[PDB]
Amino acid sequence: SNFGAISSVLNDILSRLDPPEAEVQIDRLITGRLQSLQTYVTQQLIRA
Amino acid sequence: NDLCFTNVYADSFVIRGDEVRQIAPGQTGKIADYNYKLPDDFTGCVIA
Repeated sequence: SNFGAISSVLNDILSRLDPPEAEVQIDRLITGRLQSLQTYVTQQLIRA
Repeated sequence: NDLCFTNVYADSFVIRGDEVRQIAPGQTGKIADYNYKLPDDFTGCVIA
């Protein structure tokens, strides 16, 4: 999933926006993936 | 006027007007490649 970024592939971010600005896209993707993992773990805790 | 710092390091030089706006960390791309690069975590002031 994209999570509102120029791409969903990690390496593409590292070769299309340069370090000064690609950090923002990386951060957005990081927050999205971390939130998804949070939801998965919480669902697992309730089911357990 | 009301903050304290361990040390203040002053760097001085001369460039043309077209490059004055390029000292910004994102805009450093052209200047930084060969001449002068400012860190992404820069903390200070630029005066020209």
